[PDB]
Amino acid sequence: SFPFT
Amino acid sequence: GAPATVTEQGEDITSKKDRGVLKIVKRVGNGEETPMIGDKVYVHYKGKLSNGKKFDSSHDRNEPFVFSLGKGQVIKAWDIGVATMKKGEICHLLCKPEYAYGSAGSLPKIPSNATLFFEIELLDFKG
Repeated sequence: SFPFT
Repeated sequence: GAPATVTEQGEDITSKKDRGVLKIVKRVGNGEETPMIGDKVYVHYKGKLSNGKKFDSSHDRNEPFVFSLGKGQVIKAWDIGVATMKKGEICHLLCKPEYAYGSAGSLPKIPSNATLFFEIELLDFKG
């Protein structure tokens, strides 16, 4: 999920 | 408003010069050093979608977001943008989807093919 990827 | 202003008045900070990440420095930070690859960086942020919805904020969680710079742990726009910041700086970033979540989006809030606006404060960085 945001704020990851 | 601020998203429109960084869209029209921001500087392209991409290496490709493809206008995929535009930046305005809102508060000048301290000295001349920017973080290096692999540093632990501590940021506060607020993110808005192109429909005006606020989709995330670290301020509201009363803790900074922390990640290792340049390792693809965050969207490309953030790796590229935070790498340009000094400690204490606040900037605005306008991120095309190729530097964010692309055609996939990100449940729950971020649709496919979304251009994102962020306000980011670089609190600290350390090796």
